[PDB]
Amino acid sequence: MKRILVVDDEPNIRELLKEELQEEGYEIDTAENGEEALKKFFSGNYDLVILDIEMPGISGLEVAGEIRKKKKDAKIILLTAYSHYRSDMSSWAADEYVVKSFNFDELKEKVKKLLS
Ligand code: BEF
Ligand SMILES: [Mg+2]
Repeated sequence: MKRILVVDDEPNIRELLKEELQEEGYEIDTAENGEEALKKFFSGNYDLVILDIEMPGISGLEVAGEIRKKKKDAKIILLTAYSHYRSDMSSWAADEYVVKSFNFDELKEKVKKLLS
């Protein structure tokens, strides 16, 4: 089994992502903000972290930078409603950047790719 930490400030979106990823065969933990995400990730043993960007408190881009710095081989997907940050250099900390879509096929492909 692979374990994924799903980080997003919107509870109904956390819930949706948790359901979608459970269907693909993964075990899912969640965090509601960046600080919680870092606490969970550093103390835990995740295969992949999926990170929203816009959240109250530190942004997902800040979180991605910290994970990359303290876990060199971490697998990180930025999953955000907004394509704005794709050309943001902070986004370079992540392995993949996915804009949220109601069709989850693309996110699932990128997940399967990183968990190879
Ligand atoms: F609030 Be996330 F960047 F869609
Ligand atoms: Mg958000």
